[PDB]
Amino acid sequence: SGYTPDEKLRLQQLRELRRRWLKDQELSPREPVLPPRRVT
Amino acid sequence: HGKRLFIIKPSGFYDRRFLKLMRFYILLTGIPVAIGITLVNVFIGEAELADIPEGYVPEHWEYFKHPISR
Repeated sequence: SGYTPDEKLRLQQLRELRRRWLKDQELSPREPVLPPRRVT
Repeated sequence: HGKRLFIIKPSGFYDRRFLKLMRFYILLTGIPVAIGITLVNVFIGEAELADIPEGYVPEHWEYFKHPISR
């Protein structure tokens, strides 16, 4: 019962990649570059 | 707190552009039409019914009320 070593290794690699991707999903402070223009 | 994330969504640029084009053209024609209708109604319209003068035959467009219809 429990994880096999291959399962543990694959899970650890997949979660490391997932955490890297999720961290990459964040935004920089200047990330939404908005172009400005006006016409009681 | 600075924990802003990226929201994955389809490109709404094309839909917004199409809606803007539709609104632009529809207004481009409607606004002059609405202005003309308002001016005609306030300055020209509202004909009033009258009895036909004796011996005078009216034109085929003299039997209608609204000036645009005439």
